[PDB]
Amino acid sequence: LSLSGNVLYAVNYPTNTKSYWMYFTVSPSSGVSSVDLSPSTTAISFTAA
Amino acid sequence: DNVFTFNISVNGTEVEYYAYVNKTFAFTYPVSGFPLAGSDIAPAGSVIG
Ligand SMILES: *[C@@H]1O[C@H](CO)[C@@H](O[C@@H]2O[C@H](CO[C@H]3O[C@H](CO)[C@@H](O)[C@H](O)[C@@H]3O)[C@@H](O)[C@H](O)[C@H]2NC(C)=O)[C@H](O)[C@H]1NC(C)=O
Repeated sequence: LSLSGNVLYAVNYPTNTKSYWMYFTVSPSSGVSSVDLSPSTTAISFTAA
Repeated sequence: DNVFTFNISVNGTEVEYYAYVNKTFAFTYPVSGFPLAGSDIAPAGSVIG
């Protein structure tokens, strides 16, 4: 997969005390082959180290 | 500590205020073109004192 858009981040602006969502767009890289994205098989990890 | 005075007019009457300053410090405030109240961001075409 390639990141194929900007990464958007939403917060309780302007107060910035609380975090709402992140949105971004992905597509199979260089148009070569299909990707299984079933949520049983695939993981998405998130770390703010 | 350091003291200076300034006058404002209220009900057409001059009111003198005495400002006492503990240490040298700077602050900023909006002068024009600032719709982003709450943010601390000066947008392009804003004017900041
Ligand atoms: C700013 O406000 C002051 C008080 O709010 C005022 O002073 C009062 O005014 C008179 C005395 O005449 C003053 O006038 C000249 C020019 O304004 C001053 O430079 C001068 O030092 C005199 O003080 C008096 O009735 C009253 O007691 C004064 N009060 C105090 C607290 O001083 C100022 O006139 C006014 N303007 C300026 C430029 O300072």
